[PDB]
Amino acid sequence: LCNGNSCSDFNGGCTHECVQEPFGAKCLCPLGFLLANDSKTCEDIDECDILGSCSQHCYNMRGSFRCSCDTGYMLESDGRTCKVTASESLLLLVASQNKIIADSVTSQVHNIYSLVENGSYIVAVDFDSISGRIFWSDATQGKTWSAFQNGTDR
Ligand SMILES: *[C@@H]1O[C@H](CO)[C@@H](O)[C@H](O)[C@H]1NC(C)=O
Repeated sequence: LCNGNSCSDFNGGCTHECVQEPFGAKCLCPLGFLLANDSKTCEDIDECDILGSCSQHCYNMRGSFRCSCDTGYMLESDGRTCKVTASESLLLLVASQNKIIADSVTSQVHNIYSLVENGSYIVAVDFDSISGRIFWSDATQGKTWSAFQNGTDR
């Protein structure tokens, strides 16, 4: 009808299998392929270009996309997500007006405990992986305090 029906006429000059539609040359494209302006020739979709394709390094492929992970990260079953190889929980330390508030949600516990409470006004927080220590700074005290993750050796 509308189109020249070239799909039926001659594969309709469609890169992918032509799909003769009553209007004419419709053609098609497999997953991960997009029709061009002629809507007959298929292109390659760069899934890596799309944000959130995978948690880590991405490799565009024909109609699909390969992804990698960090040495400390494990690729999930879906192949589009990386998860930490180490089983240790994440200690989401958050400073407070006079204390340090840390959350351990391992095994959906939501362990919210105040690691340090004898503080004037703590602003910055950081940790050392090698020594397993926690560094934080107090504005009013004007000092940089250090302690272990067990809240000791302050
Ligand atoms: C805290 O952890 C460190 C590293 O394991 C250890 O050396 C230190 O003795 C611990 N302190 C307490 C009292 O938990």
